[PDB]
Amino acid sequence: MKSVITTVVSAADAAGRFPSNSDLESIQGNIQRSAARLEAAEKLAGNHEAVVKEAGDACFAKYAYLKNPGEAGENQEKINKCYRDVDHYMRLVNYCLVVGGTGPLDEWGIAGAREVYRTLNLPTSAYVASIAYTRDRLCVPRDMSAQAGVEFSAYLDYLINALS
Amino acid sequence: MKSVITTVVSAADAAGRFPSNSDLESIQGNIQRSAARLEAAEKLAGNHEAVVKEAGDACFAKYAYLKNPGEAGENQEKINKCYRDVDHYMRLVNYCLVVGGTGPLDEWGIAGAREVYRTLNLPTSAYVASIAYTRDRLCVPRDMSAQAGVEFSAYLDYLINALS
Amino acid sequence: AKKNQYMGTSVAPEIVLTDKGSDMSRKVKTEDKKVAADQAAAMGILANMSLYASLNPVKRMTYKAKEQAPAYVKKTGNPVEDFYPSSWRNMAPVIS
Amino acid sequence: ADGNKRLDAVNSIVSNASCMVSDAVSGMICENPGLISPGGNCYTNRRMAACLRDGEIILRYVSYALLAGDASVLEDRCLNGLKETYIALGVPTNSSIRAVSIMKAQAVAFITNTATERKMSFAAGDCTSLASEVASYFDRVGAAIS
Amino acid sequence: MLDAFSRVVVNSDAKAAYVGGSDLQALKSFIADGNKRLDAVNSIVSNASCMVSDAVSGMICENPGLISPGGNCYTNRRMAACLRDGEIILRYVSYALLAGDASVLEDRCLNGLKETYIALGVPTNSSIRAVSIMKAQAVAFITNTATERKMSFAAGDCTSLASEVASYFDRVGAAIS
Amino acid sequence: MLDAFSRVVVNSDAKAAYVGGSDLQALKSFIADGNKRLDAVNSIVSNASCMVSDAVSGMICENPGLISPGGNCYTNRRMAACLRDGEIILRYVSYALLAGDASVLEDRCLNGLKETYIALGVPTNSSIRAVSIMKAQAVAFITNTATERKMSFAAGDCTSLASEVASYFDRVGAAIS
Amino acid sequence: AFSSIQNVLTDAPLGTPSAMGFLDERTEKPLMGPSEMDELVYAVYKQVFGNAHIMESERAELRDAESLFRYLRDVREFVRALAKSNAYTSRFLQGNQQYRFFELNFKHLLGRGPRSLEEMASHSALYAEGGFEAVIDAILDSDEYAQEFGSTVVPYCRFKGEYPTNEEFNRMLVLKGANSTSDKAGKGRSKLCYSIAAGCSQNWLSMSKALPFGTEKGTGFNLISSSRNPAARPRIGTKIPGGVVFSS
Amino acid sequence: MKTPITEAIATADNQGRFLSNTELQAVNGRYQRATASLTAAKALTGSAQRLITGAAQAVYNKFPYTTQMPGPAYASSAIGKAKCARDIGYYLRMVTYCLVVGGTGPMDEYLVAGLEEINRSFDLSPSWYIEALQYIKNSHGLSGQVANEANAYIDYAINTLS
Ligand SMILES: *C(=C)C1=C(C)[C@@H](Cc2[nH]c(/C=C3N=C(/C=C4\NC(=O)[C@H](C)[C@H]4CC)C(C)=C\3CCC(=O)O)c(CCC(=O)O)c2C)NC1=O
Ligand SMILES: C=CC1=C(C)[C@@H](Cc2[nH]c(/C=C3N=C(/C=C4\NC(=O)[C@H](C)[C@H]4CC)C(C)=C\3CCC(=O)O)c(CCC(=O)O)c2C)NC1=O
Ligand SMILES: C=CC1=C(C)[C@@H](Cc2[nH]c(/C=C3N=C(/C=C4\NC(=O)[C@H](C)[C@H]4CC)C(C)=C\3CCC(=O)O)c(CCC(=O)O)c2C)NC1=O
Ligand SMILES: C=CC1=C(C)[C@@H](Cc2[nH]c(/C=C3N=C(/C=C4\NC(=O)[C@H](C)[C@H]4CC)C(C)=C\3CCC(=O)O)c(CCC(=O)O)c2C)NC1=O
Ligand SMILES: C=CC1=C(C)[C@@H](Cc2[nH]c(/C=C3N=C(/C=C4\NC(=O)[C@H](C)[C@H]4CC)C(C)=C\3CCC(=O)O)c(CCC(=O)O)c2C)NC1=O
Ligand SMILES: C=CC1=C(C)[C@@H](Cc2[nH]c(/C=C3N=C(/C=C4\NC(=O)[C@H](C)[C@H]4CC)C(C)=C\3CCC(=O)O)c(CCC(=O)O)c2C)NC1=O
Ligand SMILES: C=CC1=C(C)[C@@H](Cc2[nH]c(/C=C3N=C(/C=C4\NC(=O)[C@H](C)[C@H]4CC)C(C)=C\3CCC(=O)O)c(CCC(=O)O)c2C)NC1=O
Ligand SMILES: C=CC1=C(C)[C@@H](Cc2[nH]c(/C=C3N=C(/C=C4\NC(=O)[C@H](C)[C@H]4CC)C(C)=C\3CCC(=O)O)c(CCC(=O)O)c2C)NC1=O
Ligand SMILES: C=CC1=C(C)[C@@H](Cc2[nH]c(/C=C3N=C(/C=C4\NC(=O)[C@H](C)[C@H]4CC)C(C)=C\3CCC(=O)O)c(CCC(=O)O)c2C)NC1=O
Ligand SMILES: C=CC1=C(C)[C@@H](Cc2[nH]c(/C=C3N=C(/C=C4\NC(=O)[C@H](C)[C@H]4CC)C(C)=C\3CCC(=O)O)c(CCC(=O)O)c2C)NC1=O
Ligand SMILES: C=CC1=C(C)[C@@H](Cc2[nH]c(/C=C3N=C(/C=C4\NC(=O)[C@H](C)[C@H]4CC)C(C)=C\3CCC(=O)O)c(CCC(=O)O)c2C)NC1=O
Ligand SMILES: C=CC1=C(C)[C@@H](Cc2[nH]c(/C=C3N=C(/C=C4\NC(=O)[C@H](C)[C@H]4CC)C(C)=C\3CCC(=O)O)c(CCC(=O)O)c2C)NC1=O
Ligand SMILES: C=CC1=C(C)[C@@H](Cc2[nH]c(/C=C3N=C(/C=C4\NC(=O)[C@H](C)[C@H]4CC)C(C)=C\3CCC(=O)O)c(CCC(=O)O)c2C)NC1=O
Ligand SMILES: CCC1=C(C)/C(=C/C2=NC(=C\c3[nH]c(/C=C4\NC(=O)[C@H](C)[C@H]4CC)c(C)c3CCC(=O)O)/C(CCC(=O)O)=C2C)NC1=O
Repeated sequence: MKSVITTVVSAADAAGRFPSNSDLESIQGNIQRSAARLEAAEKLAGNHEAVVKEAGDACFAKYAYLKNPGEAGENQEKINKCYRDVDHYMRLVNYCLVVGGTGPLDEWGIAGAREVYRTLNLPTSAYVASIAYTRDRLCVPRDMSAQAGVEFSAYLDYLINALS
Repeated sequence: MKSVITTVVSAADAAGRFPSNSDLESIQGNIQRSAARLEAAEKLAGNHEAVVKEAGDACFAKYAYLKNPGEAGENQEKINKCYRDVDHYMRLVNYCLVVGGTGPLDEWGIAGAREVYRTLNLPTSAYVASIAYTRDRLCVPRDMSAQAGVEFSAYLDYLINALS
Repeated sequence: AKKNQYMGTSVAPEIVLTDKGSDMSRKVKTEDKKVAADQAAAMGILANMSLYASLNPVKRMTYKAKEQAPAYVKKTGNPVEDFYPSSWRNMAPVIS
Repeated sequence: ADGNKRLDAVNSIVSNASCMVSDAVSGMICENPGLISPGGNCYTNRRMAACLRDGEIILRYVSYALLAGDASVLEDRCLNGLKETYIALGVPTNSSIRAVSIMKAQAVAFITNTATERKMSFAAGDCTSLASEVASYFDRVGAAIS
Repeated sequence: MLDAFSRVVVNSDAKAAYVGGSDLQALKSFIADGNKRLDAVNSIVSNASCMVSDAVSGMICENPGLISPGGNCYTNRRMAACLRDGEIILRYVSYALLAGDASVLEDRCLNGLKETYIALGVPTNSSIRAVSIMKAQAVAFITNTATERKMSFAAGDCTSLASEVASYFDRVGAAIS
Repeated sequence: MLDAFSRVVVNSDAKAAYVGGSDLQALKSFIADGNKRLDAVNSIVSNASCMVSDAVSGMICENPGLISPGGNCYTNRRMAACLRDGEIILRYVSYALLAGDASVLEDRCLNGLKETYIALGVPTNSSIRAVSIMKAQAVAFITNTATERKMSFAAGDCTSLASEVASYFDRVGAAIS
Repeated sequence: AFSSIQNVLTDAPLGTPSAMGFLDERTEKPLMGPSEMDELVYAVYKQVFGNAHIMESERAELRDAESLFRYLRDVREFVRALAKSNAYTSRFLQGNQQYRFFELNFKHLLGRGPRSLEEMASHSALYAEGGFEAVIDAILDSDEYAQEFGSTVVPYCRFKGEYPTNEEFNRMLVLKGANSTSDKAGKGRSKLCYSIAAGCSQNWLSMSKALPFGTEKGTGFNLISSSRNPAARPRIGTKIPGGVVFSS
Repeated sequence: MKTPITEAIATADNQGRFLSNTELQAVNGRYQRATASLTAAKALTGSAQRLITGAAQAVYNKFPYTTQMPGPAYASSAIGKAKCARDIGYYLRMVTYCLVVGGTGPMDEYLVAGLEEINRSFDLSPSWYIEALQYIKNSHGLSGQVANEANAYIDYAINTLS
């Protein structure tokens, strides 16, 4: 998993040397920013079904053509799996808010996603539009704190730039 | 007329229901406290020509300028008018002590007092000085029982707060 | 380009006036001087204001103070040193 | 112009300055005792001495500015960026403004010789112009931080 | 909304439990000081205007930047509004003190107030100071500890009520923080 | 590879003396301004794909001879390679902005890029237009003057970072000029 | 004023036949008969209360306001009788924020949204000076009420097309939800609390949720955020034979 | 690029010396001449599309055969009129660049370097552009040193065309 600890022990293992002062200095900042990212992750965990419901209809509101026959959103089985995949992506974002890095995103949602979405005829723009809608409906005081909103929108922009 | 009965029956009218025991309970509250409340009724009624002058002359002493030319008290019968105009407020506190609420005062002396006291250039500070004079001129043991003095003062400082 | 040169220096002007009723005695002098911080004099005002705040009952509710967690000291099982250590034992307040 | 009123006004302040400072900070504690609570930033021994030193430095500069008859040295030396330094350290600015107003009340009590704890011997006259001037000077340091 | 008697009723309804004699310790003691609470509420509402006028002036006293141009309390129009809001906070804490429950504060008055102040650009710290001054005044009047304003009471301790109203002001202070 | 801290080390190692006192003002101001620097690199990193695509589309829509048959961005292979070249450069400028020194931009991106584009036949001057469009996007994203998207920042002044990233971008444009 | 969606994507408004019978020589109005009056009252309840799911124990208290209504056909006095009842105050005022009650009045009795901060201030001053009944009397006896609905129709959310300000349209759609949307979702905490005092606008999705059927709702959303940037100073240029001129 | 700045630098670099007071005075002349030239640039920017259309109309009125004779060099068709307006806009843009820059640096680089090659091959007479520039000089509606500075860059182009 790409995180703060793993990068520096992997670098020290590649160099074959003991943990120096720079490695521990990198963990002090993890201690600092965990006060914001953990209470971002907790607020995402406590209210996730509202956000997954709210961002799911923005996809079909922007792209109403998916419900036509021949498309990828015809019957209820496709829309249910659409909501399930959006919930999967929100869960991976909650995981990356906890681990401190983009590890769980890069390995459980991003790597290999392009071949699946091209093969199974899933348009990536509508997998993107839900994440884009989720980012714009955020108020730091109203939804979370100020640094928690920065920490949340950074992972949202990472997922958006990965799928686009 | 803001009274203890008029509150509850108006509430029942708005809700469109019969008087319940929660309503009757308030009139029971009246049943206890009228005796204390109406003991001050004589005290204001039979002693009122003495409080007015003790109040009006205190008003005119605290603000001596008001007798100057161009002010409110520039001739004689305007001073007599002033004394009448505090007599009215004493009458109204007696009425309110009888009804149980601030019904008579806030619709006969308070309602619209603003227009008359500004356009006729009558300083409200002079009214509140005379009223606050009688508020502490009272001695509880000699004048009344203990609880009549509380409620008389509670009605007096009502209009003190309303004017100021 | 914008920093006050003497903001971190604690240098303030000392003014001394001499007047003894005669014109030949009157003299004013002003010299800059570093203002020092008295370690001892702050302790008395701190102790007295803490005692005053401890005795005031209405500041006790309008200003609810915060708990301070104690320093780490190892427990030894026996309660005579756990609850009444030698750093505290038999201390008790005189009221005069 | 006249100095015999001015030098008396400065001498009525620079004599009893330490009592003014120690009374001002103790009154500031006397309103809110959170600063001497563990967690307040006047709680430790090193901090309240620094607060005493800052109060005396402010009194030093305003007493010099009353002597000079202007406030240019006051805003060059002391108030040149004090508020953001108190922010960067972390200082409750309202309480320091309160202590400044306490010192302002004590100064105008001492100038008019209407102090009801101690009496100076003076000549006969009115020093209220100097009282308003030192009130304005205290308002300078009260507004320069916020 | 709720009061002290409707507190325990909804608490016991969550258990489907009757309100038995064990739970009436609290309410019957609540009725014991009933005259005390009434003796306290008119003492507070009897000085309502002076408390607010003192509170905003005290606010301004150590924050002179609010008068300054661009201050949130610069023109009289703004002052008039900020002087209202003293009446509204004080009225709602008086309601809560009377009912013995703060179930009317954060639904009726404090619900959404922080966001309203954030949108309007109202400074929070100065408002918290204004609330604090009012709080200090509240306890001064309940305990008959005001320097002037001698009010006749019955002898006893109203300290419990003082702590109650302090806790109510606390909520207001923490709601907009 | 040197950052802002290592630059004073190499400057004072030519001196052969310990560094303290005089040389510490820039480092303490670099530390005291570090939150704005992280706050700016985050704002550039969050909008990378839109920046690269908008810069290459602007370079094409100003000069339509690139998608002309026989142009340098004609086929899909050349267009994908230009998008990659585009932001490969954005990645290294982001590295140099994070480090506070452009030494990483010299060593791994610009060392020999001049004649690499010559051997490829890449028009070296439309690349300058794409670099300038990316620079104009970067300064607006740092100073929150972006018209298409507004971000959340603490209030203050950070035009020093905007002039530093503009100072990196014209260097990255002049190395291939 | 064209209402591109008032009477073609939405049904016609409901109410009394006409005001000429109010001139009253032998009767006050043509006896709409009791079966076209119970649906009128059903319509009013769905409006002034806004789908509050009122039981008949709670409709046993509105008997007196109803019984005068079928006898004397003014609609405006019917809603004046309803909004002063305990059924109205318990539902929107008892446990709500202040501007929440004020904004719900614009939805219920005026069918539009508050256009500015000063309107809310005026309502606040008017409430403070002696009661909430003054608020309802100001709204009901208003000019705006006369030249929108009058004494004949139920007050409904009319799409005017020619709004005095655009935020009025946004805030009309946010208070009015979809069908099967009521007014006790949030426990107080009005939806326009922030946006009125600040001046920004509302969520695009929640406005689009309240649009009628067949109005290409929600589409046309660029994938970057929606609220515009005030700070931005973009350079827009024109086309001239010699070059491009920028006007500043 | 011929500015008063760059020629002072070129004269200092030719001796290989530092900037003397000669160069500083030459730069100071640019600085207290610039206030009227920037006003001239603003004013010529504001009146641009009116002046271009009027200049094209004045060329068509003076030489009516350009709208009648068939051939690619003439403005008989629509693309010819579009290219004529484009050329007049080019001339006005160079004049404004020389105004804001402070010398005949831009138009020496962009317009007159290799100009008659084009007029000889494309067969476009320079008297047409002279007639357009005379209209622009007569109809810009300026006053004082603003007019003296705009006209002085107009007749430089006229002198190079002749
Ligand atoms: C600015 C520097 C400044 C002020 C302005 C002024 C405001 C202020 N006043 C207090 C203290 C009290 N206020 C009281 C209120 C009243 N006294 C009365 O007699 C009437 C009924 C009423 C209004 C006029 C009282 C009684 C006090 C004494 C303390 C108390 O609570 O009883 C404060 C301090 C706030 C606090 O902590 O209580 C302030 C800011 N004082 C100023 O310093
Ligand atoms: C742990 C990480 C993890 C994920 C991120 C998801 C990723 C993911 N999503 C889908 C699958 C899908 N994603 C969509 C979604 C959409 N298609 C549309 O018409 C709209 C564009 C959009 C609605 C939002 C649909 C319809 C499928 C099912 C495709 C299909 O079975 O035909 C599949 C195929 C298997 C399946 O779900 O049946 C996978 C692996 N799953 C994971 O396990
Ligand atoms: C039922 C309630 C009730 C009232 C309270 C009075 C209120 C009242 N007082 C005055 C009228 C007056 N009132 C005063 C009184 C005073 N002048 C001052 O400066 C002091 C404030 C105060 C001294 C006691 C004076 C001096 C006048 C005469 C001024 C005038 O009439 O223009 C008038 C004008 C008409 C008149 O009476 O001549 C009215 C309506 N009337 C009512 O019906
Ligand atoms: C209905 C309301 C009502 C009042 C408020 C008082 C007000 C009042 N006080 C006095 C008159 C008096 N009142 C007192 C009483 C006191 N003086 C003090 O110094 C103590 C504070 C206080 C103890 C109770 C005394 C000693 C006199 C005679 C001297 C005087 O005029 O004050 C008089 C003259 C007639 C009388 O003696 O009653 C009146 C009207 N009387 C009333 O009828
Ligand atoms: C070198 C040191 C030095 C000083 C400390 C002062 C001291 C001083 N002041 C005055 C003289 C005076 N001092 C004052 C001042 C005051 N009188 C009051 O009633 C106010 C309380 C107070 C103002 C703050 C006044 C009003 C005079 C008389 C007018 C004057 O000479 O200025 C005099 C001349 C006569 C006298 O002795 O009183 C002297 C020596 N002058 C000096 O030269
Ligand atoms: C030239 C002008 C000049 C000044 C005005 C002061 C201003 C000042 N004060 C402090 C530093 C300080 N200042 C205070 C003072 C206070 N904190 C409080 O809570 C009270 C409100 C107030 C005292 C009444 C304290 C407590 C510190 C120490 C902060 C710390 O703990 O680090 C510092 C940092 C360096 C130092 O510690 O000295 C400076 C520059 N010093 C100067 O050189
Ligand atoms: C526990 C809470 C607590 C407080 C609130 C303060 C109390 C206090 N006393 C004074 C008030 C004062 N403080 C002084 C200062 C002094 N008097 C002298 O004679 C000495 C030379 C010098 C140090 C003792 C003076 C002269 C006054 C005005 C008294 C007067 O008018 O004579 C002030 C400023 C003005 C005022 O508010 O009254 C304050 C805040 N002290 C406390 O302990
Ligand atoms: C039911 C509870 C309830 C409240 C608490 C108030 C809260 C409140 N205050 C204001 C509106 C305001 N409120 C303030 C108040 C203050 N500004 C300050 O700097 C001080 C901290 C504070 C005074 C102490 C000011 C100054 C304005 C108006 C400012 C302006 O826009 O000019 C508004 C906008 C209303 C409108 O005008 O449309 C509201 C809802 N209203 C309520 O209904
Ligand atoms: C309708 C309006 C209404 C009221 C205003 C109160 C008035 C009131 N207060 C108390 C009674 C009391 N009031 C107090 C209060 C105090 N005593 C003190 O010395 C403290 C300063 C203060 C604390 C707040 C106390 C201690 C009692 C007696 C204990 C008790 O009755 O519970 C009593 C009962 C005994 C008595 O008559 O005094 C009454 C009727 N009741 C009401 O029905
Ligand atoms: C630890 C990881 C980390 C981040 C994710 C970012 C997030 C971040 N930004 C700032 C804080 C800030 N960021 C900026 C920068 C700007 N503000 C603007 O208005 C401009 C648009 C832009 C510069 C051009 C400013 C001015 C501050 C205020 C504090 C300061 O000046 O340093 C702060 C410190 C204050 C706070 O907590 O809010 C943090 C943590 N910075 C970090 O250190
Ligand atoms: C570490 C730093 C680093 C870089 C900067 C790039 C530099 C770079 N670019 C290209 C290769 C290229 N770069 C471009 C880019 C452009 N051509 C244009 O016309 C536009 C101006 C511009 C896009 C904006 C194109 C089109 C090619 C491919 C040329 C070809 O296929 O013949 C190649 C040859 C290898 C290849 O990609 O096939 C290299 C080394 N690569 C790196 O490793
Ligand atoms: C004919 C082809 C053609 C284009 C493709 C666009 C391309 C384009 N965009 C911008 C200019 C910009 N481009 C962006 C980038 C973005 N803005 C956003 O809202 C998104 C988040 C992000 C990806 C689109 C920003 C942030 C600015 C400047 C400020 C702003 O617009 O807010 C500029 C001006 C650059 C400069 O000043 O030199 C150009 C040419 N314009 C064109 O004329
Ligand atoms: C506040 C006081 C108050 C009242 C007393 C009633 C009075 C009243 N009754 C009716 C309306 C009626 N009232 C009656 C009542 C009766 N017919 C009889 O023969 C019996 C004598 C009597 C029953 C005992 C009937 C039968 C109708 C309706 C008849 C119909 O039109 O079908 C209406 C018309 C209201 C409407 O339907 O629009 C009104 C106002 N309403 C009130 O608001
Ligand atoms: C850097 C500044 C600049 C100048 C000065 C310039 C002139 C210029 N004018 C041209 C053509 C032209 N110019 C004109 C203009 C006119 N002919 C008329 O009959 C009218 C009287 C007159 C308009 C006022 C026309 C009609 C052509 C097309 C001639 C052709 O294509 O053969 C061409 C040939 C290339 C082309 O077809 O566009 C050049 C280079 N180009 C430049 O880039």
